[PDB]
Formats: sequence, C-alpha cells, structure tokens
Amino acid sequence: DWAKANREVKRLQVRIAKAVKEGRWGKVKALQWLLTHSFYGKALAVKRVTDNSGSKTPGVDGITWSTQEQKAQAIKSLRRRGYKPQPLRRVYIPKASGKQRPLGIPTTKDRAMQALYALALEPVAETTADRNSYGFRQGRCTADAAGQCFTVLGRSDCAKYILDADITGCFDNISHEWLLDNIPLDKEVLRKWLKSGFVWKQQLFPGVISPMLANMTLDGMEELLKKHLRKQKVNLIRYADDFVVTGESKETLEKVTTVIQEFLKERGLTLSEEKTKVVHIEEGFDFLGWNIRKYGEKLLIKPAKKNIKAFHKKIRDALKELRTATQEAVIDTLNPIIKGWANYHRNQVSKRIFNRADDNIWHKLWRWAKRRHPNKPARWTKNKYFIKIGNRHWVFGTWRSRYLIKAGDTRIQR
DNA sequence: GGGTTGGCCGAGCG
Ligand SMILES: [Mg+2]
Ligand SMILES: [Mg+2]
Ligand SMILES: [Mg+2]
Repeated sequence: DWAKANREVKRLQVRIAKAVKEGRWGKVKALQWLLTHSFYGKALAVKRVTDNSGSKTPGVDGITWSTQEQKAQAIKSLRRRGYKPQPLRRVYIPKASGKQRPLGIPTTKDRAMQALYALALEPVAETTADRNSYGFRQGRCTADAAGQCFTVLGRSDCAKYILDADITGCFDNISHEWLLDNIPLDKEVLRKWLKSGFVWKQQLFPGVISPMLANMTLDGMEELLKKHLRKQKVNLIRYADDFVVTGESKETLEKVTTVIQEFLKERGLTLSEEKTKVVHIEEGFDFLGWNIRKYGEKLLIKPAKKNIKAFHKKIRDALKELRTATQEAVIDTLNPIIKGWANYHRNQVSKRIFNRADDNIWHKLWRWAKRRHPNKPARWTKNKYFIKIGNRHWVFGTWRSRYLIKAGDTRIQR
C-alpha cells in the first residue's frame, strides 16, 4: 500500500503546516487528532518501527510474519484510549570509542505511538523552529550551520565578539510541567509518556521522538534575541544543542547570557559556568568540529584539531586492528573512513589539512608495509605494496587497480 | 585558502 501511504500522510502534514502559518490551532489540533487516527498514519508508524532493528523489550513483540503489521495497526486503531505506556528495557549498546552508551528500549507499540505522534509533531515543528536552528531538521546538514556562520561572520559582518555556550542537565531535564504547558499535542498521551520515564534517564537531548521535543523547547531563542535591535550584533546559529551568539562586546554578551539564562530558567535548563565563555574572534571557538577564527580578516572555517585527532584515532585503531590482514582489506576498511571525513568537509577550508592528514596516513601505511616484513629491504616493501598509477609513485594499492583514495584529492566546493 | 607529489640504504643469522 506504500505507493500511497506516504502521499496522503504528507498531504495531511502540508495541511497541518498551513494551519500553523495562520493562527488556527483549532485546525492544528483537529488535523493532529485526525492524522493520529488515520490508517495511513498507523501503517507509517509500524514501518518506521519495524525498519529500525527491533529486538527484545519487556512487553516483547515481533516485527515479521507480515500480519503483525496489519494486525498491529488494527490494534492501535482502538489504542488511543486505553493506551498505556510500559517502561523501557534499560539495555546498553557497547560502543568502542570508550564507553557502553545506554539506550532505553521501549515497547514496539509504544514506538508505533512515538512514530504516530512524531509525524503529527513534524509540520508544526518545522514552522515553529527558528530560521537559524540547524539541528536535526529536515533538509539541513551540519555544513549549513557553517554556511550560516560564514554569512554571519564574514567581512565585517559581525564585530568580533562571540559567546560559545552550552546547556546543562543530562536527560530531558526539562520540567515536565513545562512540557505539558506548550507543545502542540494531545496532552493525555504526552502526559502518559512523561510520567512513564519514556526515555532512559541517560539521554543527551540532541527514541526518535525526543529530538522533536528538544527542538520545540529551544525555539524562542531567536525571537527573544531579537530584543537586541542592532544591525548584525546578535545573531544566533544553533545546531541541536550547540549555539554561538555574536555581539560586539563582552558586556552586551553578558546581557545575552542574562536573557538566555532567563529563557532556559523557565525550563529545567541552564547555560553552565564552565563551558560558556565569551571569546573574541580572532581567538576562536570550535563549532561542530570546525574551528572559526579570523587570522587577520579572513574567516577560515578550518576543521578543528579536535576533529583531526578523533579522525586519526579512527585510522590508528583500524590499522592496529588489521595489523596482519590482507592489503585489500586495508584498502576496503580505510577507504570509507577517509571518504567520510572527506565529504563531511569538502566545502570549507580543509585542503591543507587534508594534505597533513594524507601525510599522516602515509606514515601509518609505511609502518604498515614495513612492520609486516621483518627482514626484507625497503625497496622490496615499496614495490610490493606501493604501486605507481599516474604521475605519482607511492600509491598504496595493487592489482585493474584498487587503491586508497586520497583525502587531499576531494576538490573543495569553495 | 584550491592542486600535486614525496617518502624506499644494503647484507647475514634466528
Ligand atoms: Mg602543512
Ligand atoms: Mg634460531
Ligand atoms: Mg625455529
């Protein structure tokens, strides 16, 4: 039925957005009550559950057998009324970057209701989000946060004083009172969630419904910092919980800290005292892995050297891991890592930083090709592993021709 | 503030 079930859902989303663009919150709550009680909404709910690797909960259920789809949506045809939330399965996922990050595992019926009210919340949250909120929206990458940082902080387009701040509180530490105050919902179901734990209390508020909440909480900031009526002094650029606010002093940025601490005070949120520091460009703040400075009246969004270190930690871990593997496995595992840290910044000033990265992975590969043969000469390992393909010699890759793809060769789009 | 290439000294024993 999926030839249609995206379409009518999305048309109803469009109508909910048209309702929010005039006043008509009656129309909003009506069409949310309707899209919550559509067949197509429930079918989209069970697809967006089932295609996210469903596993064991306390209220255990299945994905497959292809009637549990149709009978599950036929069950929650009734289930808005006696819809009870059950708790989550507090179970880790054991990551390898240094922790075991928790992920509270909720019931698949609860996840179907999270997908239903998620696609009810979305068109209201598109039109009620800030014009410069770049976190987790539709059609917005982290790179357009840097593009907004460019047109905001270009030639004289600010005046050189920037707070870099960040939010305290681990989980949805928002006061549940305030969540029931103003989020466009049917507040029985929202009340039922927020009593029932609903997200295992090690969240970071950046379980797909929780970012919609964390966006809707943090969208008064732009119109509240429109209180400062200066030319380009205060601009807010925000990725989901990282924002930097411009200025031209350290005291008018103390006005902005007072405003923002009043704004977060209405919730359970605060700017800290430790992280939140005003800093004069050109000295520089690190924004989403990108360092912003001026370097004497340029901008130079460089990828910061706490992004470079995490990248070389990824490659160092791969080549300590494939320490005695095949060469073609080392090609096949290093190649997506380098291509991923390539296309994530193929837009800004990264070319020289790409060459220093390719130097650095070359010496990692030379200790690769030289550790592996313990008593053979260096011309032997060189012509064994590194094979000339163009003008250049020292291309890591043998045979056609399969070889590592250089991060230096990624052709930056201005 | 985008492009392109370099790096490799040999030998014996285990
Ligand atoms: Mg250099
Ligand atoms: Mg021996
Ligand atoms: Mg022996």
